[PDB]
Amino acid sequence: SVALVPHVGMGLETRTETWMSSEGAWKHAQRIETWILRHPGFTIMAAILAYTIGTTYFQRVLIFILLTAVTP
Amino acid sequence: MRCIGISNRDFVEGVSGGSWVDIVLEHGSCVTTMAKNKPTLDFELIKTEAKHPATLRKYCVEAKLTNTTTASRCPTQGEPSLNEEQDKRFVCKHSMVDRGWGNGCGLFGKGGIVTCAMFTCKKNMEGKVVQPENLEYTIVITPHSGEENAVGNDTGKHGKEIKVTPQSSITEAELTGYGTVTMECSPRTGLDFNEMVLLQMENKAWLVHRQWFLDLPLPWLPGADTQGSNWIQKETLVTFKNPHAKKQDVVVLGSQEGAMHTALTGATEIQMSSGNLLFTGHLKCRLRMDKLQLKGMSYSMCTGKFKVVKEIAETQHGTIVIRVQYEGDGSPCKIPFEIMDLEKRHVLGRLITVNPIVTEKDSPVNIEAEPPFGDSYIIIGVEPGQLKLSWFKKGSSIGQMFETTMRGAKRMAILGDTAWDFGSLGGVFTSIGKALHQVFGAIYGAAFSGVSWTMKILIGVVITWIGMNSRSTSLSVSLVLVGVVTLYLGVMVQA
Amino acid sequence: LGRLITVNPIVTEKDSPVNIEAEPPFGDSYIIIGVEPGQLKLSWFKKGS
Amino acid sequence: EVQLVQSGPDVEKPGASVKVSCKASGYTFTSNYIHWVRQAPGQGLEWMGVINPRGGSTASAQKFQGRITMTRDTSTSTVYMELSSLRSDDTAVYYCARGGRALFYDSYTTPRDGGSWWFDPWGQGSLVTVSS
Amino acid sequence: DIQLTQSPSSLSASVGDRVTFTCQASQDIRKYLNWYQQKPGKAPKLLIYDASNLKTGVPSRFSGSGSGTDFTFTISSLQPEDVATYYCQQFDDLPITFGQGTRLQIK
Ligand SMILES: *[C@@H]1O[C@H](CO)[C@@H](O[C@@H]2O[C@H](CO)[C@@H](O)[C@H](O)[C@H]2NC(C)=O)[C@H](O)[C@H]1NC(C)=O
Ligand SMILES: *[C@@H]1O[C@H](CO)[C@@H](O)[C@H](O)[C@H]1NC(C)=O
Repeated sequence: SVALVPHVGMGLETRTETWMSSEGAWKHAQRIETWILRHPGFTIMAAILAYTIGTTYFQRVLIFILLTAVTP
Repeated sequence: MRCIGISNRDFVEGVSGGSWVDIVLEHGSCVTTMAKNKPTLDFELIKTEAKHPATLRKYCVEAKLTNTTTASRCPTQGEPSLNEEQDKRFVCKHSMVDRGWGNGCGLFGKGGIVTCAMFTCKKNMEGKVVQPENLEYTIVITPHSGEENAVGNDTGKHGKEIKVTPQSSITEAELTGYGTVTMECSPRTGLDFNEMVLLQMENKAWLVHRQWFLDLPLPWLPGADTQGSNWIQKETLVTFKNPHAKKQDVVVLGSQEGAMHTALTGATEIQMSSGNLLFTGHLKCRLRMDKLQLKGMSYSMCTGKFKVVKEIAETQHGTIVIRVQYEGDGSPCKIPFEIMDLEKRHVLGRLITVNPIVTEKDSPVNIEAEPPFGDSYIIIGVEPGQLKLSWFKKGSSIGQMFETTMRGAKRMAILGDTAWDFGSLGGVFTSIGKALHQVFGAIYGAAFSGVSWTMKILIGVVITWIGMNSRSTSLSVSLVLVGVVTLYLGVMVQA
Repeated sequence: LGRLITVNPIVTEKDSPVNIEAEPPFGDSYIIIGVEPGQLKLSWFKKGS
Repeated sequence: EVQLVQSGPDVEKPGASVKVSCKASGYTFTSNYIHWVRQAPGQGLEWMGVINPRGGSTASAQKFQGRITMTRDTSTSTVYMELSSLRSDDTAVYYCARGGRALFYDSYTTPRDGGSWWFDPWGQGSLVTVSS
Repeated sequence: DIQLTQSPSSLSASVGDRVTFTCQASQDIRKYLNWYQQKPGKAPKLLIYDASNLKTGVPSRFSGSGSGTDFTFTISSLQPEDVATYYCQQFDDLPITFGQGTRLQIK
């Protein structure tokens, strides 16, 4: 629906706070942290995949934080 | 005045080039200008009014269903039809269920089925557009130099309320005496309309750009409805339940007003009740100032015996105000204001009231000025040295320069290449910087945009790491330039 | 720096809304028509390239 | 001559629908728009809506949201207004004027001005009474 | 939406008088205004288009003026066939709105 495409980096800014006033950013971060906290097994699976593919340390950290962020 | 304590205020020095100074001003802040003569003016922006909009689109937010017809033919002979599928006002869907001799038909198959429902609409989004005419900016330009009632109070008639439209021009404004000021606005380089959509819900409105608003779900309808209700969508709204085998059914999806608001986060809001009352956005004046006396030179240094009636009153890095009350037989004269150092006189400050003046009699005139970063003796009397005041601006020189650098970084942020136009009289360097940052921000335009806070800072740290990996001194135009612009842009956006 | 594609435009007998077409450059431009009190300027921004 | 002719007065039931004709004469029928205007007897005038003869787009005011329909016949040079969901407030006199024409379509306002709303060509009037 | 106030609501005057009407708009309607007469229960007639112009076939005793929002209609010499209800009307922005009306009575 209009649950997503949440008009973020479109441009059009100004000096003043726009709609949610730095609450949507913390909303996004807290809900993905909450979803990680509820489902630890997928986090462990993502960590194992990060250790298997890549194998240079920076690539591992990158794809691990990405597979934590791939949730809809 | 009308500009004190409204901090993030835009000091402007220099008038050279004859008289033209380039000012970029917006609804949030205001601009205070200075010159070696031609006394200090204050440019506060107030409401924008786009007069004649035109309605382009209706989205339904809540809907209801009625008359609920359904039909199924037979197992694989016939795909079902229904006579009330003829109106597009009805929503319709084919599916396949099952049929047998229990259902009555025969041949025991997975036969098709239709369902239909009449679509009635509740309160809507009334999205409108405006051309880059039929819109006016109202600017109050107000001068300094006295007149108590309040260095604030933007309500009140001291500064003139001059309108400007793109159907207009050099913007001649008159003040009391001296203030013939000409303003040449360029409103077409402002918000860049024909990319805007004003969006009205039940009470509120928002300013969202056009491609997003066209691209949004929640059924389409064009502006020529009236006797239409021809919503060419509804796969995004009303959903059809189908259980395991048998009869399917219709379901209103409910009001999406909350989901709508969650969609239009990150967009500026706007009150729109009386035609339009458009707010936050910027514009770009060029300012010509010939036509200006100093409200009389034409006077004397005054007699003496002044009196303070107000405090020390420091505002916002240096701007300190003092309200004095002249006592005596003035026949209105000037005010011998100075900002001195200690003994063996080394007078070093600046006065931003230039040529302050007493009015007719007892009336508490007020004066703003900027001391240096430390000790200072602000003096106003003359013949029995009448009155000194001690003041200590805490400050720094280096901290002031660093805060000015942060202001310049915020101008490299939100306001675009207009902030390269925010200075004046630059000739070669300012113009070539504006053109270079024009093409540079065009390459970092759409062109890597559309990304949120988190993903911008993450793409910043990954690109600054791949710049840190240091191949063949591409690491500069990589790593340091890109890391600075990405981090100092990402932590400042989404305001 | 522009060009006028109406060349020598001319008023008719009295009040009659004469019209003029012209080509600005690819950016900022001030289209001006008045003379002695500079009567009328208009700002225009051909987006272009 | 420059002339329009409407239909005779009608009386209909509440909740029914009524159809009023507007026939043209004296000009080229696709050189002007047709516009419909009502007048309650204890009231002044009130605009109902707009049809174009050339092509056939319509629009209407917000007070008639979904209640009004406008068609035409180019061969007879005639415009039909059909008002649906009749109630007692609809008892009024109906009018159909013409507009100077943005050639293609709709109720444009920038091309000078329509030029009448609606008493140069308009006709003789259609009284419609909603009663039981 | 755009409202239009017509003033005054009713007048009485003698034959040969000069009478003026005033219409006020809540928005800028810069020239888009029309003035009409209406004889009661009759077929009515346009008087003024563009708030300043006579229609051909209208006698010269009628006139109109005004630019911004306030507009003045003027009959120079009132005549006994001019008893009618007079309307002013906006044309701009298209929720097209009439004035309320102005009735005349001959003394
Ligand atoms: C801001 O300006 C208004 C308008 O001048 C001030 O209202 C005036 O206050 C003085 C104080 O004695 C009165 O004499 C005037 O009659 C007031 N003008 C009016 C009511 O129109 C207002 O006081 C100012 N704001 C502040 C904080 O002083
Ligand atoms: C829908 O049902 C109502 C009553 O059930 C009826 O009055 C109405 O006419 C129906 N709609 C159509 C289009 O027949």
